[PDB]
Amino acid sequence: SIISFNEANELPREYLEANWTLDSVFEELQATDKKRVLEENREHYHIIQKFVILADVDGLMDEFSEWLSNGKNLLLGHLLRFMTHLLLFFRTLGLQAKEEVSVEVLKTYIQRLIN
Amino acid sequence: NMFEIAAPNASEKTIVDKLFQRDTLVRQSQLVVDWLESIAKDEVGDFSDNIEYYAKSV
Amino acid sequence: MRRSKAEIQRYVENAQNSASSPREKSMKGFLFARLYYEAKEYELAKRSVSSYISVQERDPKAHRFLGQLFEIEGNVEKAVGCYKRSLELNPTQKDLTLRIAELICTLNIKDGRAEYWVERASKLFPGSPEIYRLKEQLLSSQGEAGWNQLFDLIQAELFARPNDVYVNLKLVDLFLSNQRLEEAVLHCLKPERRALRTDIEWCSCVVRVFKEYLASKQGQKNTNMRMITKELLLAQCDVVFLTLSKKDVQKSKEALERFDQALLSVKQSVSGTDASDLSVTFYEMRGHYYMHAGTLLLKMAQSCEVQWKALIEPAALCYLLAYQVPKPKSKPVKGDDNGQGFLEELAFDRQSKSGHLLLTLSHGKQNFISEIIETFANQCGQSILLKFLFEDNLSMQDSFMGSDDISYVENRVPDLSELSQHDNGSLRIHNGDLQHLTWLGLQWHFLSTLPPLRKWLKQIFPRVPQETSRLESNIPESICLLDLEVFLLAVVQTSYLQLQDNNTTADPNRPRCLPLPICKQLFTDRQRSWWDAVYSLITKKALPGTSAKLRSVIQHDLTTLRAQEKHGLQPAVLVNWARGLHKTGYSLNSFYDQKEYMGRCVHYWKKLLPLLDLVKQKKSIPEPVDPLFKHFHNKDIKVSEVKDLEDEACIAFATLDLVDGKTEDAIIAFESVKNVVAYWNLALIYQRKAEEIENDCLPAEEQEEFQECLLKCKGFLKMICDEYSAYPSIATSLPVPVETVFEMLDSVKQSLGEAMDDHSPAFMENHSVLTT
Repeated sequence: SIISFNEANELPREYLEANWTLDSVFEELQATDKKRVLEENREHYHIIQKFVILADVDGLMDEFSEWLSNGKNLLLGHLLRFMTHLLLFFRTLGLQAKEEVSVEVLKTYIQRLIN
Repeated sequence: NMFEIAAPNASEKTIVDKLFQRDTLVRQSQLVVDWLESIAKDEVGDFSDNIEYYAKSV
Repeated sequence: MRRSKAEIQRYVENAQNSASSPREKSMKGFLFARLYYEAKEYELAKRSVSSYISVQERDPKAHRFLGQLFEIEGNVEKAVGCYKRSLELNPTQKDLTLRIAELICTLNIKDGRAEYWVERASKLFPGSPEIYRLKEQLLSSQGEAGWNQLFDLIQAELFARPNDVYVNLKLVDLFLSNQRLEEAVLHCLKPERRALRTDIEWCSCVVRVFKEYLASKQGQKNTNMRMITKELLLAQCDVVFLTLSKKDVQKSKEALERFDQALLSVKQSVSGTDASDLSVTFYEMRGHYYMHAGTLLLKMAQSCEVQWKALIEPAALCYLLAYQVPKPKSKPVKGDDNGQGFLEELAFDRQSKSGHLLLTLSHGKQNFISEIIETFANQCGQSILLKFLFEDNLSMQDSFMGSDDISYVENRVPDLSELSQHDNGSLRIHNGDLQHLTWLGLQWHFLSTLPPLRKWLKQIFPRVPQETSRLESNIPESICLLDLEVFLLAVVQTSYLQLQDNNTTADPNRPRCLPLPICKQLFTDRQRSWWDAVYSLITKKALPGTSAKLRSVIQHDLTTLRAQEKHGLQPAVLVNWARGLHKTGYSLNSFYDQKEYMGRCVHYWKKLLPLLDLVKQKKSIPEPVDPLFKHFHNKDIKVSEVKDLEDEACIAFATLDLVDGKTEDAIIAFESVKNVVAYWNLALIYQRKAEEIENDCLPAEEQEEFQECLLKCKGFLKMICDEYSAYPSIATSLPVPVETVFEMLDSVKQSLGEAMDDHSPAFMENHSVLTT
């Protein structure tokens, strides 16, 4: 927009004519060919952090459905309490989720409470 | 927001501060950067005092 | 840079006088084009951008800027070309793809390129009304299979989102095109349209569909035709109401004529067969038509077509007829209990609206209703109404002003209690509004009385019963009855001031409260938006995402409306608020109620004490935060009333100490200063304890102590009456008028007995009746 005669950073045309966004970060993070990063991008807390950063809803509810289908072989009482509190804070702030996943969260929370 | 001023001036810090209000992407980027810096600072712990147990001089 | 254009051009020339290099000159010209676009110079901006582009086309940002400039100017081909180039240079964007798709759809292209681009845009943006419209256009620009896939897409969109007025209209149009009148009627008779009938277009389309179905099916045959006619009457009433709410006299008259011919066609079948809920529906629809005719008359009087001196009587007659229309009857046949309940609620709402409008037309006086009943309620008035409405367009047998159901008004005046009982059932259709709240408040205030809006509040929002005594208000959801009453008082005062200011521009024959449809703005936009946000947060009308801002606004407004200890308000305004609170509270007499009211009074006096000390040294009080009051003649600075306010505060503190247990301080403050508030509170406490004692079985000693307490209360009331008769200032000093004291004396005389009192009185009933 002003002057371009001396390239301070040696970036070719493939990098000069490309507007980077936010999804490319997750794209390259999932495309990481390293086995360590590939295993870290498939656990629980890493994907939770990624979904919290991306503020997604479709993939988030899909992964929650897969978690509910798998069962309680990953979540615990403190995890369920934190998830319920986060959902309550999100509902108090703005937007909401689905009635099915909401009643499932509520029934799992009260089951853990009575346990 | 609203844009009306686009003439540049001296010192690129002013242009950076003006562009900071033009897009929130770099805003949350630098926010996450500062958050990671604070995470590293909290994870370092009492290393400043642990150094004194073996800091040299000569 | 719009401003300093001379300096901008000077800087540009100074930079060009020393600039060099082809690429540097090109980017400098691009910067100059951006500056020209900012300073509104589209021609020069486009010229410079084209000059920069000709020197090796590059930069996706420059490409999309050139595309936007071409779209602003008027080159669709170059615009879509630059958009496509920018989208191909950028790593798969969304806004550029949507713009390209919408441009191709506006240019109308039915090719694989357009199909793929629209599919990509729909995959990038889920739903989207523009995307749905483009898909509908593409599916309709085909043939039979195109119509089939368009109907399938419409059904899918309706199943995904039911609250879709555009989808409903498209489905109705497709049904009308494919001659699916039965399917259109089935889709229209759904009970989920209560939230979609808020628009005039949907209701008009429903009316047209029902009229087409009736014209296609000729007469009736089963109960389906009766239900269709009832739904058509409801939709037509909604159409007339929405046209009255809007600003279009021609559309209002057209809707009134449509409702008239619909009522005529419905009565033509009512007089034949099918005698059930159809008669009640026709009665309620005729009442609503009379109400709408009166509303249209008032609207044209406001728009200045016929003077008010010739319209204050036809509108009053219309309201009287709508109020005295035959009452709904119990018709539980055909299994329509919910329908009968809805018809009864609509009849009650129409009765309440007619009574309120008649009271506003009569203003403070009540003889106008009797005058209209005994004079204008005749065939001459009916003919005058017909001439003012339809003139000579329709006939006597076709219209209702002159023929068909005439002479049915009962000799009675709609009382405030009847109006409240009607509103209790009226507040169930579409809830209430701030306009109607101010209407009821002004109607109850212009008669030296208080509005008993507790039942109305419990009906509209069933939460938090009874006025509570709190120290702060920061809950936007659960609103307090006392705060709502204070807000209603403030809005009523603001509306009265607005009416007094606007009455100097029109005729004084206008009603005190303008109707809600034809006038929705009669106060402050701040409180209007506050009430709108409150109603949205209550009835879930706001969109999922806009709630925190409304809650913060309500919290910031209530903490200033309820006042604090030191904020910057005025002592006169605080005294007026306290007087209004006392007037609204002293009507309900109870132990805990009086305790909470005394606590609230003590809190108000403690908050006013830091502000009352500034008046002793003559200090100027700044203007308050809420601009709901004017500083002309209603609000001023207290001069010699500071001593009276301090005496009232001391009396309140003494009464609180006597209620608690500080009898020494109570008698000390009583010997210091004396007033009538302490005597009134003592009499109220004595009557309350006497009633609590009488609630149980009483032998001789308990009966004699009850008689002694009654005699003490009667002596206190006699002293109050003597003080009021010695000088006519007690009704102006105390927050409650002399009517409250008279009612208290009457209740005491009734509770004393009739001819069996063990203790003979020693006073004479002044300005009251003799019961014992």
